[PDB]
Amino acid sequence: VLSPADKTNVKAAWGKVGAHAGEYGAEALERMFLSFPTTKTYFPHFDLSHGSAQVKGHGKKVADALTNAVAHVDDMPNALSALSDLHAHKLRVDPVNFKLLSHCLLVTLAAHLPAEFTPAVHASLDKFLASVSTVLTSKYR
Amino acid sequence: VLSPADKTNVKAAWGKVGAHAGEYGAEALERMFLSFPTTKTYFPHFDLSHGSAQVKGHGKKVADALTNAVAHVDDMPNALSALSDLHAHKLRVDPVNFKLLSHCLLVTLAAHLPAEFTPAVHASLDKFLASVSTVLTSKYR
Amino acid sequence: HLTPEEKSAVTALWGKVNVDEVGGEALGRLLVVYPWTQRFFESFGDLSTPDAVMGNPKVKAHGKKVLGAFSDGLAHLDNLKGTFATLSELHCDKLHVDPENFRLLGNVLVCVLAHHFGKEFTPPVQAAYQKVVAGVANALAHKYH
Amino acid sequence: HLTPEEKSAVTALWGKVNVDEVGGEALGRLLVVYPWTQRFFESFGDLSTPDAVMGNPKVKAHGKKVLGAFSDGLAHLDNLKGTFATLSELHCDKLHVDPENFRLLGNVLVCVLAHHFGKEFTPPVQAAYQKVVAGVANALAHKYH
Ligand code: HEM
Ligand code: HEM
Ligand code: HEM
Ligand code: HEM
Ligand SMILES: CC(C)(Oc1ccc(NC(=O)Nc2cc(Cl)cc(Cl)c2)cc1)C(=O)O
Ligand SMILES: CC(C)(Oc1ccc(NC(=O)Nc2cc(Cl)cc(Cl)c2)cc1)C(=O)O
Ligand SMILES: CC(C)(Oc1ccc(NC(=O)Nc2cc(Cl)cc(Cl)c2)cc1)C(=O)O
Repeated sequence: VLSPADKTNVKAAWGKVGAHAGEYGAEALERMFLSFPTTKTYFPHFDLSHGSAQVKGHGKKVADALTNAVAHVDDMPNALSALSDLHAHKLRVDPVNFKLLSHCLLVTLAAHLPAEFTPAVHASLDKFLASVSTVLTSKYR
Repeated sequence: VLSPADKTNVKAAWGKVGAHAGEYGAEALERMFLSFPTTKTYFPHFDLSHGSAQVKGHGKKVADALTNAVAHVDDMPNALSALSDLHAHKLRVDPVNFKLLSHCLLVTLAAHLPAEFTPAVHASLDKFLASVSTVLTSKYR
Repeated sequence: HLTPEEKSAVTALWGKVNVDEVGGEALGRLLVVYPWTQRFFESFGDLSTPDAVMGNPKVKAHGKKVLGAFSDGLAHLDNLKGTFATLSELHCDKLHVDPENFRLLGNVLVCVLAHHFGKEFTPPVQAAYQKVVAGVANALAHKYH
Repeated sequence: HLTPEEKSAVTALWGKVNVDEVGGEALGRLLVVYPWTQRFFESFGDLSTPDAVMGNPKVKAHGKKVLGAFSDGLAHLDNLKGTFATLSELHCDKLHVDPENFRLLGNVLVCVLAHHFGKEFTPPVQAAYQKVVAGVANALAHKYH
């Protein structure tokens, strides 16, 4: 579970992302597609090249969903209800891929937060992303 | 989450284990040690030879713990408190290994329950083992 | 790398397998136990309940093909890449199948072999088959990019 | 397998790495982010807070040792198995370390490189380092039995 300290840590780090949210979501996606090419199997309808509109647009959607999760950190299952439905019933992404994107999101944050990405904040962000991932796969079966 | 149907299926299937607790637990453990030899890194202090009394004794404890979890399907976090503490804070078994043991428990049940191991029951048992594993790793960080 | 004892065990057990039937059973259980895998099988019709999945003729027919390829792989345990290269390309380029699914199917197959053979599916025989299904998964994934 | 561009990217970045410092940071972060990894280091003293872990002289010393071996391996990317065979056997037979730990450490290292280098740690440079850390983990795991 996310401790008060975790929630404080996440809110501070994600708060520094701010308007860079969409950019960082797209970058994390690119990192994932390059580092873990099997994740591309979920996006055959995408042009996956660097700079592409579909990746930029999807990056903003992922980031905004994270912003929503942060805004409702005490009740993420409810806040993310439509999204967990969508992943369980339609998108049907294998759960391991959430670990891949989570890591790539951490790497992206690390690469953009030289000051904020302390060991304690790293730990809290990783817990947060695992929590989001758990909620997003909570209706799979 | 475990549905009423899952709970019914688990109770029906696990009820069939009965007096075979030590036997099935020890068999699942042996299946794990042989199939996934890295799991032996948690037991350097064990005699792991076939039919070793030590593996038999431990298999009994694991199986009895599962019998208790079945009895407490509606309050598994509370019921498994001591074991979740023990695995999180002392044993500190990497979470990946719970998937290995769960698979080997499922294989053991398949090998012993020809009548009971239908596709629906296979699904419910797998959900149950994942829920047990989730509870047992819930205190890790 | 199976040991020679393991290689002989795998072959012995496999001779007793009805590859057609076991294939439909493993594919059916994959779709029941991990229902998100149904995403790849929208053309198979009704998969809405366990009974519907297991009874579906397309599931049975496809399971035959899948396990046929598996069966042929068992003759080339030293060269699984050659057996699955063409299928790997198909699963990646044409079908867009996440290879993580190959692990799931392999473990379901191990469960089905356990269910079918009971005590004959001993812990050593299982260990041999775990090496086999991991090898098949790895070979089926090798042309991904 | 790293491509030639990837090998060049790995070498160039590693030229800027203070291996002692990065090793202590990576091992420290492993123990903070995944506290169960502390299980091997009960003799290191108090590891109960991030600051305690990170400033712990034994964590720093061991991180230096671990990343020193990692660093030496970067000179042998086409034979990581041979390079790490003796250490693999040791980690299995004497130290009893679950190889999952090598994978966790590898990803922590990637985070530490991203944190230290920022923009320079581009998505392609990350992909190269992901191949390296998986290769090292697989090499360290290879002699387990
Ligand atoms: C941090 C975890 C994730 C979050 C917060 C997230 C969020 C989202 C959001 C907000 C959407 C748009 C939903 C809509 O249109 O209403 C979406 C769609 C989608 N997601 Fe997830 N996602 C996550 C992880 C993943 C993973 C790991 C994958 C697979 C690699 C994935 C694959 C997809 C796909 C294929 C779509 C549809 C894309 C399209 O057709 O435009 N997502 N996700
Ligand atoms: C179904 C999941 C599991 C359950 C229900 C379970 C249950 C138990 C129980 C009841 C004990 C005895 C505790 C006592 O002495 O009071 C125990 C101990 C232990 N468990 Fe777990 N366990 C599970 C999974 C695992 C896994 C996956 C591993 C690592 C591969 C593991 C490693 C250990 C070890 C090393 C001990 C101490 C054994 C000894 O020194 O005697 N367990 N577990
Ligand atoms: C790992 C062992 C597997 C093997 C040996 C295998 C083999 C095969 C074979 C022989 C075909 C027929 C190809 C042809 O006739 O040209 C096929 C098609 C296909 N496979 Fe696999 N497969 C495996 C696993 C999977 C899994 C795990 C999935 C996804 C859950 C999958 C998804 C598909 C799909 C969607 C088709 C096309 C079916 C259609 O015609 O609509 N396969 N595979
Ligand atoms: C890149 C991955 C790693 C490499 C290259 C590496 C390398 C080494 C080396 C060179 C030694 C000294 C061996 C000797 O005495 O001859 C060592 C010892 C040791 N390592 Fe690893 N290591 C790695 C990861 C890990 C991880 C992730 C853990 C557990 C979290 C771990 C646990 C240990 C322990 C407990 C010792 C014994 C320490 C002592 O005797 O003071 N190692 N390792
Ligand atoms: C019980 C607890 C705390 O365990 C854990 C939580 C997170 C992780 N990290 C990972 O596995 N990362 C990870 C990252 C990549 Cl790129 C690939 C893969 Cl395959 C895995 C490990 C264990 C949990 O699940 O919340
Ligand atoms: C969301 C949901 C339902 O997803 C899943 C639940 C279970 C599994 N099975 C596995 O991974 N088995 C598994 C088995 C072995 Cl031997 C090794 C490894 Cl590495 C994995 C996969 C996904 C969950 O987590 O509850
Ligand atoms: C045969 C068997 C059991 O092997 C394995 C099962 C799980 C793992 N763990 C992971 O990959 N962890 C992992 C962890 C991180 Cl942080 C990063 C990455 Cl990239 C991977 C390794 C091998 C299987 O595949 O079922």
